[PDB]
Parts: sequence; C-alpha cells; structure tokens
Amino acid sequence: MNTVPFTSAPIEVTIGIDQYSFNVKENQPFHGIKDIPIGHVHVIHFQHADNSSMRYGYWFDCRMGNFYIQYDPKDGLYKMMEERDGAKFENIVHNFKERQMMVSYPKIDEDDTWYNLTEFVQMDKIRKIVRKDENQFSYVDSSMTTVQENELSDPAHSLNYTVINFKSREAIRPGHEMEDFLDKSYYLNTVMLQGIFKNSSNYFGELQFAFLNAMFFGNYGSSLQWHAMIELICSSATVPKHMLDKLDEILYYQIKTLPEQYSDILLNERVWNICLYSSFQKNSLHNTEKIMENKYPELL
Amino acid sequence: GAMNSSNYAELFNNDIKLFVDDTNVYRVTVHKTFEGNVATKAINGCIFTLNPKTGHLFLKIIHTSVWAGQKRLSQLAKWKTAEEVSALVRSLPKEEQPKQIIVTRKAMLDPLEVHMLDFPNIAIRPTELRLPFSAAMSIDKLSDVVMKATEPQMVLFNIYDDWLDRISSYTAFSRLTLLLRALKTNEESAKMILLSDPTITIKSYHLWPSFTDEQWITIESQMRDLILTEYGRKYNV
Ligand SMILES: Cc1ccc2c(c1)NC(=O)[C@]2(O)C(F)(F)F
Ligand SMILES: Cc1ccc2c(c1)NC(=O)[C@]2(O)C(F)(F)F
Repeated sequence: MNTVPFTSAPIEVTIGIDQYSFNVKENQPFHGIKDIPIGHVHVIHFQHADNSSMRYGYWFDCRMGNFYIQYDPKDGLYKMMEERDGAKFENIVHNFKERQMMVSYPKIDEDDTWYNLTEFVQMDKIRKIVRKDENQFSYVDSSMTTVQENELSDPAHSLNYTVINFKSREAIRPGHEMEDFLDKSYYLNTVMLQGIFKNSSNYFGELQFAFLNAMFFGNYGSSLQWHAMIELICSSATVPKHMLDKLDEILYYQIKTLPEQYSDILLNERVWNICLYSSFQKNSLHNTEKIMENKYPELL
Repeated sequence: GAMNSSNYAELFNNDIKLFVDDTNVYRVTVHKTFEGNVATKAINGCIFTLNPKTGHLFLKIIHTSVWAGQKRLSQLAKWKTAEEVSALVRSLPKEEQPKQIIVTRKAMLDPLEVHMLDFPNIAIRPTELRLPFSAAMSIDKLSDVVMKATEPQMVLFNIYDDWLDRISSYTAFSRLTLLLRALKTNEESAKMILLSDPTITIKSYHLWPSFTDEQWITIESQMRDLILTEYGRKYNV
C-alpha cells in the first residue's frame, strides 16, 4: 500500500482519489492519502472551492516512483512532483503517518469497482496519449482538447487519442464504400485492432481512459472518443466473441459508476439508442442494456 | 449548408454545380402472385444529374439487371446513385468537375459523401426546395430512352433545348421547374397543354415544343392555372 503526501493544503479544495472524494478546508492540517492499492493506475483530482471551473488532476502509478502534491501559489494549483531520493521521502511520510494527518484510501474489500474501470488501462499508454515525457505522471484537465478536435489549438497540451472518423479514407476501402460504411468490421479489425492498437486490450484501455477523463474532468473530447470507440464496435457485424463479452462488462461498470445527475451531458442519446437497439450488436450487450434500461430509461 | 429560397440565385453563378435526384433510380410495379401474395417487378430507372446553369443533363440509365440477386434495394439504390455520380465526376476533365453537388433528398448525403472522399473540395449539399425532378420521366423522350435500354447507358441532353439563346438560366430553370411541377400534379392535363396545338412541334434534337416567346407566356400561364386548380380540386378551395 502506497502513499501520496501533500506539502500542505493552503486553499479550500475538493480532492478526488479515483471514485472517492472529500473536502479539505483552507489551511486544514491535511497531509495526503495513504493505503493506496498497488497494482492499478490511479487519478488524484482537484476542484477548488472558489473556482469550480477547471477540474484538473494527475494519473499516476505508485510503482513508478514516489509522488507528492505541493500547492504552487504562482500557478495557483496543486502540482504532482516526483522525489527520486527515497530515504528523504519515506522519513517524511512515516513522520506524517505517525501524526495521523492522512486520509486512508477507503476501499471496501468486496469492491472491484476501480479494477473494473481500469482493467486495461496502463500508465505507459496514458503517457502516449498525454505527452509530457519528463514526468512519470500525467496531467489532465477539463479544457484540454483532443488531436481530432484540433483538426476541426496548443499541441503540447492536447489529448492524443487515436483518431476515429467513419467518413474517412482510412475507414472506407475503395470499391467497398457501402459495405465498409454500413458494416465497420474492416475498420475495427484490420485498420484499428491489427494496424494501430495491435490488440483489444490496448483498444479497451484507451476506451476506459477516455471514459474516466470524461467522468472525472467533464472533458468533452474524451466523451466523444469514448462514444466513438463504442460505436465502432457496435457498428461492426464481425467482432471477436471475447471482445463483445468484455465490452459488455466494461460498459456495465461505467454506467454503474456514472453520477445519476450527469447522465444528461455524459451520455449521447443517438449512440446509445443506436448501439443497444439498431446495431449489429444490439443483442450482445445484455448486462449493459439491462442497467441502462433500469437507470436511464429516459435517454432511451 | 442547405440550399433554400434565401440562396436561390447561387444556382446561376459561375461555380460549376450539379443537382442529383435519385427518385427514379429504383422503380417497381407491385402485383399479385398466383398464390395471392404480393411481389415487385423492377423496371428501368435513371439518375437525374443536372447543371442548372447550362441545362446539361447527364441521364444515367439504371438497367434492371443491376438489382439481380441484391437485397435491400431501396438502400442499394442510394449507394448505386452515389457510385455513378462519383464515376461521372472522375470522367470529367478537372476544369469541368463541379465545385458543389446538391442532392434533392437528404438520404443521399452520406452515400455521396463517402463515394466522394477522394474529392474533399467538392461540397455535398442538401436543399430545402421541393424540386419536381421526379417528374422527369413524364418527358416523353427521356422516358423512351430509359424504357428501351437493354444495358447500362449514359445519355446527354440539354433540358432547356435552345432557350438560353433568348432567356437567362434563372428564367430557364424557372420554366423547367414550372413545367415539371405541372407534369407532377396532373400529367395528362399538363401534356395536353403542351401538345394540344399540332402546328407547334418538338424538333428532333429537342425535348419540348418550339414555342415563340409569346406562346411560352401563354403556356406558362396555363401551367400556373393547372397547378392552382389541382390545388383546389385537392384541398377543395
Ligand atoms: C513529502 C515531500 C515534501 C517536500 C519535498 C519532498 C517530499 N521531496 C522534496 O524534494 C521536497 O520538495 C522538499 F524539498 F521539501 F524536501
Ligand atoms: C424564381 C421564380 C419566381 C416565381 C415563380 C417561378 C420561379 N416560377 C413560377 O411559376 C413562379 O411561381 C411564378 F408564378 F411567379 F411565376
């Protein structure tokens, strides 16, 4: 179990750690988060009390280094930093753990929610989507645009998700225009899976990461990416059977976790109705269809 | 974006553009089978592709053999239309290719966009105008070449005959749409108006009769009467 200490908490802020969150008051004696499960990526995220604008946060994996959060009063945000001097960092963490100034990652033992939302998400792939190679952790915020949104403006600050475009030469083989547009199996299986992602694990990892950025930061381009990757599978007549079964589990846990009050902005009516009721895979997502119908029947 | 009453005169500027109408591509007769079920029999159809500025009509005849062994023919017909329009564009010299293609039905947008991905600078547009191009098969010479075809064939016509020697393209299109709307609302009456007088003939190289300027005014008035009538006979007014 690992620890992300805080230098201090000089401004009142709501702090998220994965699907959990808590309020810290201005200058409260808060010194970080302990008992963080090893083996998973994690996200620590922030919304200031004075400006709920810009949610922002950091993806990290404690196996890759010792990370701490220090508030920067010039740039006005909580920043994640890396200490490579291990002896010095552990001396402080212990010193803090003794004074009980840390919140415990409050995982219920029965609970596989976080694993189920991050099963295929890997730090190495996150760092290719979010390019800032000098750090081992990745910053994301509500405003960052995707490479595809930039084609339709700062490239260093962009989310480099894999571009999916159903009306593109990449998606449509000459002479198979109707076939490839109405059945996207070529584009899914040859172009994207075999050609770009290499395997379905990497495809699901990017899909899961896009959903989590949409949910935790309200990042609109990430929501677009999540829905595009769902629709590409559902609009393919030929999909490996193990992929369909895994997608049903992935989406089930995503829909389960979504805040009920955010469904209006985070769920695209057209994509979900098309996917669940019209697409080739309309009968292949039993768990997802059942939770959607019982939790968000309005959208459908 | 979409073409409507506000941006009417754009049709007659000097940017090459084509209307594409697909309403006569897939044509059937519905009939009873010996068992008393219903079946369709396809008949030849056509894509109506028209330059509104010059009157050039590229009539691609769709022979019934193209449907043999195919499913979901109404969907296929939209993609076949887009395939043939794309082939037409590729066949034209670069300086004759259109800058815009306006489809008369919104269901043609995605098929045509996909077939034209190679031409990113050609704009594919819908329209809010209710154009009467479905009535093209009420023009006897056009119906005749479609029904006689034994194989796929493209035939070129000028749908304005020689009108542009005497009138503008705006006025020529206005007349064409008026004639076609009349033929669509009451074909028998419209054709009677057009041919009642045997001294006015259709030249061999023309589609419509050789009316004088004065006679076109009378004709046009007779068509505007027919349309207002049927609009009463229909709605009882
Ligand atoms: C927990 C914690 C707080 C602050 C720091 C570390 C670790 N590592 C550092 O280099 C330092 O920035 C410093 F300078 F204060 F020692
Ligand atoms: C552009 C334009 C304007 C007005 C008309 C047409 C075309 N064609 C017509 O028959 C007419 O409706 C009418 F009645 F006024 F002549």
